[PDB]
Amino acid sequence: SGKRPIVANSIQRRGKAKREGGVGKKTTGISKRRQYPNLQKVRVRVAGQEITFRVAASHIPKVYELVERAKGLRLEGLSPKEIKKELL
Amino acid sequence: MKVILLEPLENLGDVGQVVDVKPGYARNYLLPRGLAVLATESNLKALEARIRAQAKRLAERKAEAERLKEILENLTLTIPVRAGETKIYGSVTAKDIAEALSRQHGITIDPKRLALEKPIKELGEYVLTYKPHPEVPIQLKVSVV
Amino acid sequence: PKHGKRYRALLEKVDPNKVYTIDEAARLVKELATAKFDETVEVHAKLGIDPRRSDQNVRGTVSLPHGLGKQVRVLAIAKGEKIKEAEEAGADYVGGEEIIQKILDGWMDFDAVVATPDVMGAVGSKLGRILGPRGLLPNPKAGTVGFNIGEIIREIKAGRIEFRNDKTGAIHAPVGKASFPPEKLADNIRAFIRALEAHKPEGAKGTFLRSVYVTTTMGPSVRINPHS
RNA sequence: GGUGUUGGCUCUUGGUCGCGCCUGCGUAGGAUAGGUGGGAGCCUGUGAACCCCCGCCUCCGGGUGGGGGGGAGGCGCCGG
RNA sequence: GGGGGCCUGACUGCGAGGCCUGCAAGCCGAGCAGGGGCGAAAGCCGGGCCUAGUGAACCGGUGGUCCCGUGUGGAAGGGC
RNA sequence: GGGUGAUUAGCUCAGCUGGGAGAGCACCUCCCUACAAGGAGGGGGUCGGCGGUUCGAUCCCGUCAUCACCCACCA
Ligand SMILES: [Mg+2]
Ligand SMILES: [Mg+2]
Ligand SMILES: [Mg+2]
Ligand SMILES: [Mg+2]
Ligand SMILES: [Mg+2]
Repeated sequence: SGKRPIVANSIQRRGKAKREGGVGKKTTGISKRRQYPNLQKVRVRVAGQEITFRVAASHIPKVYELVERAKGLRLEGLSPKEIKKELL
Repeated sequence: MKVILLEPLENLGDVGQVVDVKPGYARNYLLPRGLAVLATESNLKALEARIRAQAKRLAERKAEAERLKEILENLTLTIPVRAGETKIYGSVTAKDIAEALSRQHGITIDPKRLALEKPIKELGEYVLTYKPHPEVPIQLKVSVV
Repeated sequence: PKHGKRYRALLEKVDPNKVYTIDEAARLVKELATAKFDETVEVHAKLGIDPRRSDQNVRGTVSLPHGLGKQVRVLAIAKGEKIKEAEEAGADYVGGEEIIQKILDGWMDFDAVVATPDVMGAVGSKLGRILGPRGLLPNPKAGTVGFNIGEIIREIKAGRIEFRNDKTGAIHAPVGKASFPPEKLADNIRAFIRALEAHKPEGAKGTFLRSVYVTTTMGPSVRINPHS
């Protein structure tokens, strides 16, 4: 899946081919192909433990925004999975 | 990436000079290893208010001496103590020097904040070097009889 | 000996790479040069092209308000009623084809062409290769155009200028003369480029601009900033 | 192949475009005269010529320069 | 049909009337104006003695054109 | 079309970043040997034609021509 604050995902939008022209005429060749985001894991600490983020390179620092936001936040309770969920 | 550091790494500058670095250099290094901070508008004027404090703090702790420097030096200090007539019987201690202000001149000054490595055992209108802050050296007039 | 020590001179008092204002700056350019008893303009400027591409040979002529000054002798060559209608000034005491061997062995002191392509079969044989690249060959666009030559040997007193751009852009305004007031050294750079901006080369990927400098026969150098 | 994931340190190499610099070799002709355009003065008494070091190229012939106490003349016209 | 001279009518704007024929085509053509060639003039010249030597339409290049040109003025594209 | 390249004797071919076209095989003969190795002479060339710069071009430059390789634009 895509997931994460990007709220991004894959799209099937068409990929086609056209042998050039413009000063004469341009060809055709179609097909349907998949487009994917640039999602990568993201390590981060948050005081205790680490936690990964399958987020896209568009909104990477949003985590570092999110982290730098979670200053005075009741962050612990022994709940690492629960922390990510609580990350806004 | 505009970020400020707090350990002067002589490759990107001394503490205080924000620097643009490659994001990876900041993503997988600095902040995790407690070397720098993401200087956001929030974390700008945050610590920018800090430097607006200590740099201005040295005023209610600095001039507070000068409002007493050119005032305290315009006075004596007399410690009447029975003693010999060329060397004191006993001694006079900085710890005890302070309360001499309390039993006559009614001022509260700190002991060990006073230059006196050893106690004085002989008399004479002697003059000491009090410290209210390691910046405004004030010389203190004392006397024993 | 070496190179001279006065060359390390006037430039320290010119500020090379700057502005000057060209026109009103020529007035102290007058005290920049201080050459002999003369001065020239020297524009040059190298094109942004190639010596080849067919034969962009390029020829032309210039105007020039006042003129030149001294002499080129002219002398010229023809046969019939040619110099007959052309001997009030630049030309005098020609003769005919019983003299050209004074080019060979008689009188050696010649310059300037005018004339008319009427006997090319003989000079294209005797002086058809061993003279020309000095700046000759009767040619057309060079002071050798039929009966129109009638308005040419007095046009020397106006303009010459051989548009030989060659491999090096070249061109060279040589009419200053120093003591010809400074006016004859102030109001002609524009009327120079106006004739230089003429039958330029056609089809070229680049600029038609370089250096210009405007220097004398032995004046300063180092750029100027060409525009006006 | 390019780019984001992707970060620190360093050695070198090619090119492009300006600048400051090294050259430019048939015979003839002092001589090793790239090109074009002017050009008669140019330099010199804030310094030249006959004399020591060095560098670069080099066609062994020299061409080009930073250097020495010396201190009045040397190249260009033109010829060929 | 074979030679010589002067020429560019292998013009422009039209074009009655007709051969053939399903359509599209194809083919001949007197007559006029602008301007010209030849000939003293009558006159002829809208390619070649003729019948074969060719390609609808769509798309696009090049040159002109009182044209259209998106709120308006240029511009871009289109149109003849 | 766009650009890299050739091409010179009969032949497989050099010329050097410009300066009288040449080494081999083949052809004629003369030699020492009778053959065939091997030498000496001479002939042999439109440097693929056409041009431009150049005092001067096998070489510098631009179209042709016959190829070869690569990328299409053909309604
Ligand atoms: Mg997915
Ligand atoms: Mg197009
Ligand atoms: Mg003349
Ligand atoms: Mg003028
Ligand atoms: Mg890659």
